[PDB]
Amino acid sequence: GAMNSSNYAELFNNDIKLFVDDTNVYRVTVHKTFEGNVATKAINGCIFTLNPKTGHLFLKIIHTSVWAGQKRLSQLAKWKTAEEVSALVRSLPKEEQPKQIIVTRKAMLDPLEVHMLDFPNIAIRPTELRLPFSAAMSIDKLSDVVMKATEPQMVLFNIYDDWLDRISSYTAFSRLTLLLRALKTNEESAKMILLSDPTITIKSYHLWPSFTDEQWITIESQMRDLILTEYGRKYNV
Amino acid sequence: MNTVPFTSAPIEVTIGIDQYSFNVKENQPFHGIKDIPIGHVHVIHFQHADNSSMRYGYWFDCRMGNFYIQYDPKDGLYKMMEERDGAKFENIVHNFKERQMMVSYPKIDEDDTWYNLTEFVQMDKIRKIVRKDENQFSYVDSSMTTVQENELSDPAHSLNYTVINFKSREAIRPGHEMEDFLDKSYYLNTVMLQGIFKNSSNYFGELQFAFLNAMFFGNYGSSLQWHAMIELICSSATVPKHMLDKLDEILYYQIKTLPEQYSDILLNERVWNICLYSSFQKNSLHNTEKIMENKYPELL
Repeated sequence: GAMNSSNYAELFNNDIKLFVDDTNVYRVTVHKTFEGNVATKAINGCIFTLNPKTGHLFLKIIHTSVWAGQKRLSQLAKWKTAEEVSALVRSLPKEEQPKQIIVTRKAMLDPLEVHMLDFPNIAIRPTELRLPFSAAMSIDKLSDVVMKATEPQMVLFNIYDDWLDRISSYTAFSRLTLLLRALKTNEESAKMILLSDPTITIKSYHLWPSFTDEQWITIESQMRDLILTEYGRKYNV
Repeated sequence: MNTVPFTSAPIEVTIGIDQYSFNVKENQPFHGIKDIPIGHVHVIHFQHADNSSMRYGYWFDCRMGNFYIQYDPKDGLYKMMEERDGAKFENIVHNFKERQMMVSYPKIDEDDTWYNLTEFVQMDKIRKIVRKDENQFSYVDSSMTTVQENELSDPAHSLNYTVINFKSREAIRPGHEMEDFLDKSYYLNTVMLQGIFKNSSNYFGELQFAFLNAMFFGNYGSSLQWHAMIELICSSATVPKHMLDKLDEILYYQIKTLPEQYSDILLNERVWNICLYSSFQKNSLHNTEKIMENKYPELL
């Protein structure tokens, strides 16, 4: 049924699976109108669809035009998500199609199940994990492509850069969730940690800095420290 | 007025005839039920004093032949049977009536309870949900499974209810996923009413029959069918005005008749709250909503 820490290594077996996060699909800024009422203005969004074994990210950009003249947008956003994931699966050759799709929010279960009625052999699953995929838009290059899009667009990334050349997907995923957890708890502190030594650069074809193995331990150490402090402050403990 | 005579009552049993019920003692001189109104279906049902498990019974229409009950000491139940010899039957019944060995179907004249619960129920449609085409009457019991239950085990001894599944290619038009899931009008009107049921009467017929099998036999699969057929209408934005007004009356009488002490197991919290408070039809079931609020305010 649901995915948790008791069946965690399942993510890195050889059954093709995808995580779908819909937390950045429908994005708004809230502002005051001239008459002093409140209004939303939609900004570009994205579906975060990640193969946790390979690091392949299918970033579907959600252009604000998709909301034009629509009602109940938070509800449409889940159905638009399910529609795009489904279109994505149908676009893949059969041997590349996922055997499971894990949604980060339980409200995506019924939309995706209905859009995938054609694929009874693809299991649609929730998770009890609290994954920080919401922080995807704290990654500069992903935020950049979303905010510049003038039309609907699908951009493919490897969210692990070249890490799997040196580490397993269990470790690459653990580094990713640590990075995104930090970015989610204090974007500014996390971002300072990642770019503080301007001798370490991000390659044109990568998302993250080109850290040596020892530099990654230090960085990883600093992200944990950041997460722990913020937690003490939050809860005064 | 029709009569269902009994050969004898060899085991102590609670006998139901529609909404009525009588206790008969082991070997009590009991020879059946007279003054059964013609023009309606009826159900005659049984719960043995020794096994309050396996409530069972017989849907029948007195216009379709001469029917009697005989205890089978091999299979251990009261069996419905047809007497084709008209004169033997007339003669059998007259002896038992003269000896006053028969209970009277105790209809109150003002009381339209049974008509209101069976208005759309047709014996010929029951014989297609319960397939035993060699009998004019249909056996149902507590443990019989539905065809839809058997999909997720004996196909002969099942309730062939119309399969309703809100997450099915049948119920969802490709490219109308969100629309058809949040508003089932197309599943209700085109697929179910126009395509399968042909009219609202046959839809209400199965609905009323599912409810009565739930109530009289505690048939779990029937209870699921009854709720499914309610939910399909409550979750449709577009329903003919006459269907809604009639559904409100149907459910009012079903809720009125439910034993007070059975609301916990026969009523699905989520379906009723949806219908009465959340769904498109929340303002459309005035009678049903008033009786549900005054009689089962806990559930909601």
